[PDB]
Amino acid sequence: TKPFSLPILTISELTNSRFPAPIDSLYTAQNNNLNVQCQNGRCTLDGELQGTTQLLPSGICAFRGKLTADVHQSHDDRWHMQLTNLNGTPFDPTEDVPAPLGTPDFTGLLFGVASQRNVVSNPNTTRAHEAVISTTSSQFVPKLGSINFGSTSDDFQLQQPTKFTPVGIKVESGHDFDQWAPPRYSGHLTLNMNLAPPVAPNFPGEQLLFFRSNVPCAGGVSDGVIDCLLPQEWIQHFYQESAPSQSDVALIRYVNPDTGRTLFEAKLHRTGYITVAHSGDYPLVVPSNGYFRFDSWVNQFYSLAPM
Amino acid sequence: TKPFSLPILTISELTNSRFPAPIDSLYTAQNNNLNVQCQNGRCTLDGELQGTTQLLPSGICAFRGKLTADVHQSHDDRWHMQLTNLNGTPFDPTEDVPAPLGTPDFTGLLFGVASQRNVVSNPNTTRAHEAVISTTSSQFVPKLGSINFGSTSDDFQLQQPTKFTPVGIKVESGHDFDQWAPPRYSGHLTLNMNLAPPVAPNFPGEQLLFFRSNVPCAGGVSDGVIDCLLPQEWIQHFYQESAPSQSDVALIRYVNPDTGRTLFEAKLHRTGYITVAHSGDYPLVVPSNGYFRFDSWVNQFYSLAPM
Repeated sequence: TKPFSLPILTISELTNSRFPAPIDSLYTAQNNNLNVQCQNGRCTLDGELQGTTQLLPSGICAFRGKLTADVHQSHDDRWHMQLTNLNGTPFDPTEDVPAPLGTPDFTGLLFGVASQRNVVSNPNTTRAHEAVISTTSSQFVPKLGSINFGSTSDDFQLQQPTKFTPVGIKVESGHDFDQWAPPRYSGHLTLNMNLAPPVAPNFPGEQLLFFRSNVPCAGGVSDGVIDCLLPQEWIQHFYQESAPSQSDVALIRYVNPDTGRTLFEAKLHRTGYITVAHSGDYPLVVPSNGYFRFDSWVNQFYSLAPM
Repeated sequence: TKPFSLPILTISELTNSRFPAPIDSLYTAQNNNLNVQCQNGRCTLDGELQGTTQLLPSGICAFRGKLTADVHQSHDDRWHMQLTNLNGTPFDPTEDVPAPLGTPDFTGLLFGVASQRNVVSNPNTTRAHEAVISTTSSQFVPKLGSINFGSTSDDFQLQQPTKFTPVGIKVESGHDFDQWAPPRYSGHLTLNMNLAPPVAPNFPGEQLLFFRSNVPCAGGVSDGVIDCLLPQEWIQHFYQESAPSQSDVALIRYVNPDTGRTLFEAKLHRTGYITVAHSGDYPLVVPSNGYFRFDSWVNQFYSLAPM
């Protein structure tokens, strides 16, 4: 009986589930048989988080732990960060997850700030400085329990609680940003495990619909595009509600509450993604006040009205 | 009829409503007749946001707009940032709010990153660098439509879309951090307006209960303490549910779901804060898996069990 629903939230009240940023727009992409397999922002309609997904917006692309080595002699990313879980519990590499929850799920340079606060030696002395994590580095091995970051500052200490706060991406020669290629969580030559599955439209005339953000970039030419399948707020709502999925597809309608009219319809799939009936790359023209509403559960024969 | 409720979330699944950070602990403070009047993280139990409160964790202590001047000759905080609303709409200083929503509500130095992405001239060229905003500066006038930040980098452009992403605080001589003193949103010699009201316990033997975070600090001795009255997730839940407040106080119980037992009880007040029966400063001893549950609406005679 318990009815499925979506939270009532406009575009400007939504957060990207793959990076801590407001959603800027909705976007549908032409089918180019690309492997869409992000690991953050993955959740079933009945509230089961998948991949590296966790509930905190503050946790997305963040790390926690401490520095155990300064390896400038052998690597440019000199600071070796031994990880814990974001809540501070010890990281268990035997957990059936691809990596610690919150780990970034794209290929490129993650720009942010690394900060420390000492606990015994010199209690409450602090520092923080810009830092860059390459998700493509040989030392990006979060599934093994560690990542490295580089920094222009020298002012970091070993064996002190450390946090990485993400801010944006960075583009430079030899480090192209690819939002659709997950990193190798256990390093080079090792395959990823426990991945949330690829998603694809498998109905004639349909395309994925994404919630798009343009995130900050610390130099380089980039539009900063990071597309997620579901807003973080939807994920948080599904986790709370745990409403049973009565079929594999929920029909949702985008509504303008002021005029009361439905602007278009879409399929929200049980495994946590959306398709629309459209052909071509297209940034959606929709009102500021509009939002999706659950309409009904539908079967495998249902065809969408063209959007 | 519609029942009031709280979201089911453990401490480590909660976000501070006054700074983008996980909640670290629960804390009750001795009554010292301090004016507790934060402006972020303010919401009634039936879902009415107050003060500068808005729904996005990404919006808390963030700014958006563009730089219109470089005033290094007259001020150390050289970069003059003309503000918009966080969603990009123009800031209306006649709105009945104390400042643009998301504006910080404490006295001290806010450390983060300022970033830019060009839109016409040199489309999609980008930069980002550490920046510091003094909420006590003569140029901190967010209610008038602008704030200034300082930066060690010189690499900023005028008339380009700019964002400030908060990361932490900074402590230095002559800039002590006071989480309980709101800034002067319209500058020196002007009083604040449209403030969410002060909160205080006004029942014998009661104290406020806070959700405490220790946020990053970019140098200085600081515990980084920022206490909020309600988690952001609770605020987001109340906004969605809009459950009527049947009296001025909801009795809530902190429960350990695994053992099934209630650990202590507290009063959750209609205007969005919590009291407990306790005497003294005290960091609460509670299980990792525990969370508050709504019990019942109570009247003005109800006395809490000692916590």
